[PDB]
Amino acid sequence: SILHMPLKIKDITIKNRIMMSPMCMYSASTDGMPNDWHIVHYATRAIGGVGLIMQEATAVESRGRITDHDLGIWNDEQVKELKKIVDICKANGAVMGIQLAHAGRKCNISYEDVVGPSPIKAGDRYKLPRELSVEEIKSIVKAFGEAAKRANLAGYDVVEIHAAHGYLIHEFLSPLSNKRKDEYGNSIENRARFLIEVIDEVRKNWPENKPIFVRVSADDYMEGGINIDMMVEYINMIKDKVDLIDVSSGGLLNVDINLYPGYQVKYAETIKKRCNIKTSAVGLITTQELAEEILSNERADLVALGRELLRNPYWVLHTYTSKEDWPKQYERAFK
Amino acid sequence: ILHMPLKIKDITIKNRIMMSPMCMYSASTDGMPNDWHIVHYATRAIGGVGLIMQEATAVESRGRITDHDLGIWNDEQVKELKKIVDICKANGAVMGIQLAHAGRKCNISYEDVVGPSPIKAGDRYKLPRELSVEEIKSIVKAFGEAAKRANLAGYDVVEIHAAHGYLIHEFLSPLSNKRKDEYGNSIENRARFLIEVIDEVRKNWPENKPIFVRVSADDYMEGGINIDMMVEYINMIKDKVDLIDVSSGGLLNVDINLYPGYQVKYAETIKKRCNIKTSAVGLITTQELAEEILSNERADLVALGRELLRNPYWVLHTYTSKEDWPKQYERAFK
Amino acid sequence: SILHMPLKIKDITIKNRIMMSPMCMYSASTDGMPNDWHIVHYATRAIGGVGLIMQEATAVESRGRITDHDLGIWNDEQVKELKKIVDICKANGAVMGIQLAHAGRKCNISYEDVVGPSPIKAGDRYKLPRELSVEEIKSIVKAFGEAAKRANLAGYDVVEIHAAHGYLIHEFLSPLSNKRKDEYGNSIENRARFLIEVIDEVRKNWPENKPIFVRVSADDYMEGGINIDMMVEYINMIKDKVDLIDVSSGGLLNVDINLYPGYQVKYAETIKKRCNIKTSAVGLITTQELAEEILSNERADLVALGRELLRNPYWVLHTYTSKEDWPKQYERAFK
Amino acid sequence: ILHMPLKIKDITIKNRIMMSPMCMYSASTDGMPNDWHIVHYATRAIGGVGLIMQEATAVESRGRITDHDLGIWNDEQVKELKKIVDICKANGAVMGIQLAHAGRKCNISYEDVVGPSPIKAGDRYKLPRELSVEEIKSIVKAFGEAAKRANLAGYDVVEIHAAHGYLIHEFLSPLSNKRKDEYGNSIENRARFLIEVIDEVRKNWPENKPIFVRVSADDYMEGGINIDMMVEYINMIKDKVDLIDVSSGGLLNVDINLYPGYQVKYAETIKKRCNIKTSAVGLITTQELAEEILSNERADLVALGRELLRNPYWVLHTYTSKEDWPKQYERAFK
Ligand SMILES: Cc1cc2nc3c(=O)[nH]c(=O)nc-3n(C[C@H](O)[C@H](O)[C@H](O)COP(=O)(O)O)c2cc1C
Ligand SMILES: Cc1cc2nc3c(=O)[nH]c(=O)nc-3n(C[C@H](O)[C@H](O)[C@H](O)COP(=O)(O)O)c2cc1C
Ligand SMILES: Cc1cc2nc3c(=O)[nH]c(=O)nc-3n(C[C@H](O)[C@H](O)[C@H](O)COP(=O)(O)O)c2cc1C
Ligand SMILES: Cc1cc2nc3c(=O)[nH]c(=O)nc-3n(C[C@H](O)[C@H](O)[C@H](O)COP(=O)(O)O)c2cc1C
Repeated sequence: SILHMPLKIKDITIKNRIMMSPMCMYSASTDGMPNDWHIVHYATRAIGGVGLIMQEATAVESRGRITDHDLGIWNDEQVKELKKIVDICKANGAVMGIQLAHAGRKCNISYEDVVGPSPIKAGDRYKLPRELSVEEIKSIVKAFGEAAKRANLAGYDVVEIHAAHGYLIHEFLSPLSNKRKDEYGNSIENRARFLIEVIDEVRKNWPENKPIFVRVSADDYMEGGINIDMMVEYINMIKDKVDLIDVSSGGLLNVDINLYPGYQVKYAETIKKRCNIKTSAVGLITTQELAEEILSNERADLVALGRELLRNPYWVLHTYTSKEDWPKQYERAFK
Repeated sequence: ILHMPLKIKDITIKNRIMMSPMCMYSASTDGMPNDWHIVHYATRAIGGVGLIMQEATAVESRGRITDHDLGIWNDEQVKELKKIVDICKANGAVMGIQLAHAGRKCNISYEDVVGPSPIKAGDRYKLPRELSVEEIKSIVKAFGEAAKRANLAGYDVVEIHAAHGYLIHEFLSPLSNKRKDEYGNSIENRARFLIEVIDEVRKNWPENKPIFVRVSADDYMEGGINIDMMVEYINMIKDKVDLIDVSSGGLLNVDINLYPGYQVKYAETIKKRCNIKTSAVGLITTQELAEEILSNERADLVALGRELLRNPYWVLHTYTSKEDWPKQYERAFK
Repeated sequence: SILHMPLKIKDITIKNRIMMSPMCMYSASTDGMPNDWHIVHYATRAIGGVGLIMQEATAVESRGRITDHDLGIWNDEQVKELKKIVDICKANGAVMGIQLAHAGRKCNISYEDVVGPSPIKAGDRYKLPRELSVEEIKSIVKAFGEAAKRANLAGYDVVEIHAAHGYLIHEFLSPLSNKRKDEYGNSIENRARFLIEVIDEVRKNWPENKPIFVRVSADDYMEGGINIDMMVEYINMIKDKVDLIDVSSGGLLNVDINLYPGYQVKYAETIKKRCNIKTSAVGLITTQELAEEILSNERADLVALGRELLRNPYWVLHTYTSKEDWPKQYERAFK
Repeated sequence: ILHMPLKIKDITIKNRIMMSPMCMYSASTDGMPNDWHIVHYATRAIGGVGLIMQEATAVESRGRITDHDLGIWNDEQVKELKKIVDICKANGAVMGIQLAHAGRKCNISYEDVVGPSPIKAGDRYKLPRELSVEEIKSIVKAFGEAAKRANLAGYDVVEIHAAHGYLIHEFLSPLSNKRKDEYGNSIENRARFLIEVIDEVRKNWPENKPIFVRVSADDYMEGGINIDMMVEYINMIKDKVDLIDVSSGGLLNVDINLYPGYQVKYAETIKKRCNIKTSAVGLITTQELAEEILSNERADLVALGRELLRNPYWVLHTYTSKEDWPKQYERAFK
């Protein structure tokens, strides 16, 4: 299958075109530490043949968590435990990525110091974020840098910056959530400033021969918000510094979105073609047939699976046509 | 979108699935259908297909591919073809007919094999006799007569077969059309035969019933049809027809990279650049891919060929309530 | 597959071990005539590779219909129409069977002459049946004989006598519905008398070289009714005169039955072994896997599929391992 | 019945699916498990398996099949095996261990290979030393010590591997047991080793935890074990053990007709003739067949081997509500 073709990014070779999409498991301690549940969860998909396993949103600071059972990477105790996930996944043949995250105004922890670019709620049930000063923005940029340094020490192959799903970076990017009148707002180049700064600081702390991905929401589905043309502008500002755009949509504010298989694929194809950068497609993809169409029609370079890999962790194994492709221990099960 | 109706002129198709035309090579040498064809098509109507497109049906006996093809070249064929129409409509499908002429790909040894230019389609083929302008006009008349017969048989939709290397395709492609008269040697002249066929069909087909055209959007060869050229042709005809059934290949032997949805980009390009309805076909087998194609607006209909041969009740399996099933089979709903 | 092995019964060779279980389509005229709907319905499963197609319950008298949209074979005019179904199925490679039926007290037609062995309703919604006289029983016996003569003229390969599902013959067989004190009731030999007479009359009118099947209900699931021991006794009385027992259960009176895949298979195996007769198994079998287990473990000689063949008419084709096994017209579709 | 609990002594299995024991050939030469085993078994616990039976675990180093097998012949292996037990129980499964001794089928060329009679398992195998009565006593002791260790590790169920051509099966079969002492000749004598092992395991295994025994109910060879012989053996042990895990073959190479449920008739026969619980195994892959076996009362448990290797969440796929899934995966219910 075309799904089985390796993809080389910098010095990292992904053995096939399937990525496990980052999915929060809400299973960490309030200290943000992974446990044996995480280790088995990720190892299972590495055994299952996934080319690139993207770890769930991992907070760069405690107020950057979505919930108080999220993983974090703000200290060295977390690194020692995250290293266990990395080691077992790579031992079992996967490339290991980490999604560095900051929930911003969508932090749902009742007692946290919730922050954002502008004092506007994400929805009725959320807290009003306090407006970051330029000095505080600098400190969060530094936090993404330190997190990337820690991720390198844990042994991750790939780092992904979470700039999507209505979280902190997305809030700076959208005119609907960013009403600032300083150097971080108004003009498109100013709205991009925080993302650009984060990518720059991550590069200072991440080996030049390892890939950097960025996950984006390519559409807010609202007048005045991000749309595909606006996202193309942003990607053109950063594409010389990053390796692949992980293409998603939505999340800034509640909107009724038409859901169907491949509902985000046109965004992935548009970014790939107009920006000439690698992309990954994600969103209600469950069949080998659709994954093959996406890759063969050059709509994306990687196909990411989320919920399908929750219920069907050996999905990739099922696609193999020879028993020699299976884990040696399971080759008697090839059918 | 899969279960959403599509109205085209006065005809409403109840869902977006079309049974792609597929030759069954089961007729007599007289081109008459039999019980085999009746059951074959009825089965997919029972299976819930929205639009059943009958296999290539020859407008002249020399326009057959084989001597077991269906024909509509004479009035005697109408009463037999009517049996197919009646049973499919009774069982809930819209019925279409693909009007066809095999041209230089006619594989009947004893027939009068014709084409635009005296060039073989391949080694095993007969050299075609080069058509005169008078003979071209006779073939155009034959398409018109076929459309009149189709209307009398009760078909809802007529598709002109302009693809797969057969007669009309042969006029369209520079690789097979070396004519230097009004039917060759410029893009407008190469489209002339198709345009004249469409015009004559329109004179013999009710204005409130749709006309589809199936095209090959790529010859996969330097010098031949490519997507840009097909866009030019579709722009010439789009005010006179209702939907472009998008396919590819057939003119000359070529290697083509095959994968699910390998002709879908052609269907999307035509739909967008020409602002016309299109149908997509080729190695689509899953509800998932069909839904993505329709919902990302890459086509207006999804055609299934081989999947409906092996899995005739494919549409029924997509329904979420027993009330959508044939009443007789209600107790089998999952 | 073992499913693919032929079975010869008398002069008739069934090409595989799959039977389409008889299923009423309630699509006939009030005159009991089939139409194009029946012809397509049965031909589809012949095209689908079914070895033996058993036509739905076909009434031997108009008062023996379940509904007034049932097929009939009570007059010579029905023959030439039924012959259309026979001819198309055989042309497409199937052996064609007909189930000769008489609804007895379960006749649901309000205006019909509803008859039974004893004046006891099948349930609250049914008509009180008229108690048959010995002379009337003789006429119904004659009707089955005339039906078998008609079936032979239509060209059916196999006749099945419907002695199950709470209908007329079953009513004579069960002590719960047969309270007669004449030669047709009040001992096991007397309760079998009607079935035996029907079989003898059918044989008088059915060529010796064509099989006779009998469908039975092997359990009433009620104290005092038929159970497997009683059915073994009945089959022992008829085994020298019939070729295969099509094994079912229930139908006499409303009862809660525990339903699951193969819930009637034990009865088919028990009759097969205890009576040394061929049997067919039916009931909630949908997978090639279960069908193969049944045949390979010698629990039955034929596997009957009902509802599965309604939803999945080409089930048998899907089991084939080669394109040349498929109808020639569909060979390009082999996957 | 599939989702119905089964209580055996004080142990409640939440459903009727057992992961059949399957060697992974991934341990150290010291018989130690590693993170590979922990993930392997944990995955099927997450997958909803009721009873996970750990692969053949050797009660002596010379009782391994290969030098990458798990061992339980020393106290140091206990702490490591406990990691498997703990994670499987935490994730909702009952944990079993198959206690094993390969006998003449030990495939370690340098090991002290032993059997009841000096006869090779095949040309590639080492000639086994014929066990003395005193050495037999010591192996019985080794099974007892293994069970004590298993209890310490926290296993819920112990299974004695008396099948597949290994040590106990070798005593059981006239084809492999040519002894003329108290452990050979008569049926009672051939059963003596198995009976002594069971007694010793019970001395070392809490009275409120169950003991299973896996058997080969047929050698498929004249003069070997057949179902009638196995029924007599089971009748000898049924008052001491809780369930018979029914398999076949393994003593010598033989051709066996393979199909779904090919060992199910052995399971049913033992269950009916001996009035003991049984488990069925062998080419069962569908929910449909598993349900038929359980509901027709042919066995009490259904064991899946190769199906759980390729499809570890098989049980989850049988659930009808999202609440039956691990909380973390609820959004993936379909
Ligand atoms: C339980 C769950 C947790 C998720 N957590 C994350 C996350 O940590 N980061 C992220 O970028 N997206 C997250 N998402 C979104 C998925 O990565 C994915 O983009 C989305 O579910 C669409 O793909 P799918 O249809 O294959 O599941 C999550 C989705 C689910 C269902
Ligand atoms: C047996 C067979 C007969 C065909 N006959 C026709 C035909 O009469 N007219 C036509 O336009 N295409 C014909 N084709 C092409 C199909 O309509 C269809 O476009 C092609 O098979 C790709 O779709 P699929 O992958 O769903 O089968 C035929 C294909 C097959 C396999
Ligand atoms: C619509 C329908 C009609 C039926 N008609 C008959 C019938 O005419 N004669 C008969 O013996 N059983 C009849 N039955 C029962 C089936 O033949 C079959 O025995 C039963 O449905 C169990 O098999 P299945 O689970 O494969 O459907 C009918 C069942 C259905 C669902
Ligand atoms: C890789 C592999 C390892 C096995 N190891 C064992 C074992 O340790 N103990 C045992 O009793 N059977 C063993 N067997 C047999 C299985 O437990 C099971 O009985 C057999 O594979 C048939 O069931 P299945 O068709 O569900 O796999 C093994 C089978 C395989 C394929």
